[PDB]
Amino acid sequence: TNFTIAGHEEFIQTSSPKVTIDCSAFVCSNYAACHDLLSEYGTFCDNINSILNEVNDLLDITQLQVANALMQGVTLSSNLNTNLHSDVDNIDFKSLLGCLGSQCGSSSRSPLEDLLFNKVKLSDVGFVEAYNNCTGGSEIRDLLCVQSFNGIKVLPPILSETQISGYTTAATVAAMFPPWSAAAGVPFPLNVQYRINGLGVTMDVLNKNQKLIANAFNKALLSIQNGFTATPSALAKIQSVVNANAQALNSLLQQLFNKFGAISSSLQEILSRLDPPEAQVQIDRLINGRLTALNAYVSQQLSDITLIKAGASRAIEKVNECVKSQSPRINFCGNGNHILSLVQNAPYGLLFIHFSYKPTSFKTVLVSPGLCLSGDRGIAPKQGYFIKQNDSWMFTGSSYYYPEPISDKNVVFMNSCSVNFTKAPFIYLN
Amino acid sequence: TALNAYVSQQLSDITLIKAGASRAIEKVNECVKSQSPRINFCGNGNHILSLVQNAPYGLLFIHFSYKPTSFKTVLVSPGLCLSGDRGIAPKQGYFIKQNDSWMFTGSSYYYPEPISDKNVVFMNSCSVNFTKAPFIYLN
Amino acid sequence: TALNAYVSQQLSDITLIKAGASRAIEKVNECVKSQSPRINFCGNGNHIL
Amino acid sequence: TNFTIAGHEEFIQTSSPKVTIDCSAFVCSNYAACHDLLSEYGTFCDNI
Amino acid sequence: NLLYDSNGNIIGFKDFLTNKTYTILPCYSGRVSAAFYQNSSSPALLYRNLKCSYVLNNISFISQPFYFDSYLGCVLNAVNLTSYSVSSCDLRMGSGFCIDYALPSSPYRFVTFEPFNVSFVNDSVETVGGLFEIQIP
Ligand SMILES: *[C@@H]1O[C@H](CO)[C@@H](O)[C@H](O)[C@H]1NC(C)=O
Ligand SMILES: *[C@@H]1O[C@H](CO)[C@@H](O)[C@H](O)[C@H]1NC(C)=O
Ligand SMILES: *[C@@H]1O[C@H](CO)[C@@H](O)[C@H](O)[C@H]1NC(C)=O
Ligand SMILES: *[C@@H]1O[C@H](CO)[C@@H](O)[C@H](O)[C@H]1NC(C)=O
Ligand SMILES: *[C@@H]1O[C@H](CO)[C@@H](O)[C@H](O)[C@H]1NC(C)=O
Repeated sequence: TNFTIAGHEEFIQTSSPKVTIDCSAFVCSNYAACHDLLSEYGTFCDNINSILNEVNDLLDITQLQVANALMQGVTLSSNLNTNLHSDVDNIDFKSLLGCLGSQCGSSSRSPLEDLLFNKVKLSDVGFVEAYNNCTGGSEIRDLLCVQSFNGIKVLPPILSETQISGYTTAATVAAMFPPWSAAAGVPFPLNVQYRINGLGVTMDVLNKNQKLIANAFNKALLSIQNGFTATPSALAKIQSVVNANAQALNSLLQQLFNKFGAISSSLQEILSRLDPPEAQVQIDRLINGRLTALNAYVSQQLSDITLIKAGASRAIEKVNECVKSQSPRINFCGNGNHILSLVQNAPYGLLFIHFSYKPTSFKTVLVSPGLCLSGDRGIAPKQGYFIKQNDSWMFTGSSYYYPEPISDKNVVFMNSCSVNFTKAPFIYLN
Repeated sequence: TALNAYVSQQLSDITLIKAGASRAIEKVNECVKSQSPRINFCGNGNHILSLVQNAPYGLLFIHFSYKPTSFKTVLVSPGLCLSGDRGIAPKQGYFIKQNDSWMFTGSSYYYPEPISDKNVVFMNSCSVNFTKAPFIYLN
Repeated sequence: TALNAYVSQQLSDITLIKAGASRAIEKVNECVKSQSPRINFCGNGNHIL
Repeated sequence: TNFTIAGHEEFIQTSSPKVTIDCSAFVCSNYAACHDLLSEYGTFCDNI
Repeated sequence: NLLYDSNGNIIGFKDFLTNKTYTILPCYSGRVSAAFYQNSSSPALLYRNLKCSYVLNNISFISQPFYFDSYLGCVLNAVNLTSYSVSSCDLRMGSGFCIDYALPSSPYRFVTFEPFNVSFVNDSVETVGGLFEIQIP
């Protein structure tokens, strides 16, 4: 009988930090005698750097595919000026828009995206600022100093955060002003009513409660923005990516302190207490041990990008089948009743905002799946039921109770009187 | 040790091929042998047909699209409300005003045609964001 | 060395199981609990339910 | 002109048996001298 | 007399002859990323996370007349032309930056990478007379 509009979040990982490791400086950083024994494994170290290159190339291709899907066939006006109006149909979309155009600075993220990057330190800009504060200054206690000097460094991606944040903004303003390149016409106030009607709600109620729908979207976005001052499932998955990458780099760094059966772990101590003839047996145990740890990291990193690339394919589909064009698929974008979906930038992935149709009240009525008329004819409802009000047959929707007269625009005709249809030789339509 | 490293790369390489081959099977069953209502799936927006050909170590797809050539600006309306608090909205098109009369045009080609029952939808409410036109009753 | 070969093999087969399970979830939501307009997805073209 | 209804079946794998391996049960069963040579490798078994 | 961390590395000591305390820090050992064209004569160098006035004074002694600070580090043999944007590059250096070597100062350049854009239309977003203005093919 009554209905409201709900909303929920969703995070899909589409990126991963790019790590570049060189086996030359990892095992034979500066010692000359180390290179004489590593030359026999020359092909072994060449393959390690070769696999790490093709892994980072896959993250570069997937990053361009996401940016291409966000602005695939989008048309905006040259006089848009998304800094004065910022509203449509009395709906506040200011928290989802940053700055569009070259008339701004280096930061153009929306207010909602600022709540996600202020809680993640090791972001795209975090690694750049961290590595800068090692070759100069004081209080060098960060762990990234040692990893960078030993041959473990993280490279920035091709597209920056500002560029990707500017692509999600263009996709949001697309379905707000003409020519509405994100909905093929059907403006935003009308696009919502068309999809709610598809669930089984008559349009006589939607045109009378336009203020209730407008205030529902404003309340839903306000609860999502205020929900970040807590521990939700969205922030838990984002922080799990930057924490799993730190543990993998610190575990590989501790491999330089192991002995693997040798007398010590430092190559300077071995080359200072043993003669050259009996020193190759101790260095060979360190080379054969450190190279094994590299293969364990390369094989694990390759098995991890496959799950990220597979998950990135689902994010591209939701941009094309849930954001830029609503698909007739059911139980794909959200959970049953689905209306719209919006995309925002997130650290190492994207954030989705799904809106749903949630009823509040209910009532019990008697319905019929179809009645046979006089003349061996029959009728069947179309997304609805047949009710009996005041000794007369009416029509109501499957998602909203509103009796309407039976017509030919919402009833499927049939030329056969079934045995399990209620008889009613009083209703005339033709 | 070199053989263990080579066989480990084969398990990771074929895993990516299985993901790519799964999309090719779905594309054959939904783009060439059948037309599915999925926008931005078989092509870049306006997709019409699709053909498949044999290629070394994979398949080759041929996608046909719909590319406009010229454009023309025109004032359109998202819908109008008739007399008696009744409403009417277009489907896959817009409403245009030509020679002091309301007509219908497509959303992908400019061709004015008279309004009919098979080109619009019928409602029972008169929203405040539409335009009034009592001169048209069944035109 | 034998344990590394077993662990590295599990990281490769877990992706095939997780990828196949994602197709099962998509089939329940589009072929069992709902009738999707997709053709040649739930059956051989003449699929009913 | 005439028709009938046919039935088919298919199987899609979803889960896999869970396997767990111990640190001091596969390399060194119960011998203390064996554990001394394993401690110098660091956290090699902990990463497994 | 020695200071260690949790990982087991020495990060300080104390001298027993002068009663002074110090702090040991790891010395720089990095790697240079250079981009080279097809038939050029010298590639463009880029020291990541290394500000200028430190490479040409402490680790490098080669006379380099062209050098400037960038968002990624000190770039050698290049010109600052970040205002120019190009949607196609084969030398990608970082977060939205390209070189875009020009056919023959320094021949190499340093521009911004903008691969995707939007199609603008000269229309009005505000309604006039209750109607909307769009383009129909
Ligand atoms: C639905 O709920 C709203 C909010 O409480 C209320 O204003 C409205 O009267 C309700 N409508 C019906 C039909 O109960
Ligand atoms: C609909 O009309 C009201 C009344 O002035 C106005 O405030 C609102 O902006 C209009 N909506 C659109 C989408 O034009
Ligand atoms: C169709 O086949 C069934 C089974 O033999 C038979 O009972 C039925 O009469 C047939 N119908 C027609 C129209 O041939
Ligand atoms: C350092 O301090 C200790 C204790 O105060 C003192 O005994 C010693 O003589 C000092 N060393 C020098 C070189 O003065
Ligand atoms: C490079 O040029 C841009 C714009 O021309 C300017 O903002 C920037 O400060 C310049 N950088 C240097 C190091 O001169």
